[PDB]
Amino acid sequence: SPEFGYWITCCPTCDVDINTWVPFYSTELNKPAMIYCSHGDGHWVHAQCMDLEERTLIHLSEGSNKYYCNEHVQIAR
Amino acid sequence: ARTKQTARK
Ligand SMILES: [Zn+2]
Ligand SMILES: [Zn+2]
Repeated sequence: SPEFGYWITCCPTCDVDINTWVPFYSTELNKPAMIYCSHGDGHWVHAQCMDLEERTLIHLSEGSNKYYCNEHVQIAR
Repeated sequence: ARTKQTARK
């Protein structure tokens, strides 16, 4: 689906916009980096919108640890 | 965690 899924409004403060986006992380070129939040049935969020530093994002991508976005991170599991 | 656009270039 190449871009479908990338241009969503991932959270109430989402800054990623198909009409304004530019690369931020060293791994980005033409699309925003994203990470899967395991809360409930799960959902995708833009890593930048979560204020995730690059190394944190990369480490998460290189492991099996589940990630929980800022909106759901405090919810009793 | 599953991610997108995190592969080194
Ligand atoms: Zn976002
Ligand atoms: Zn979430």
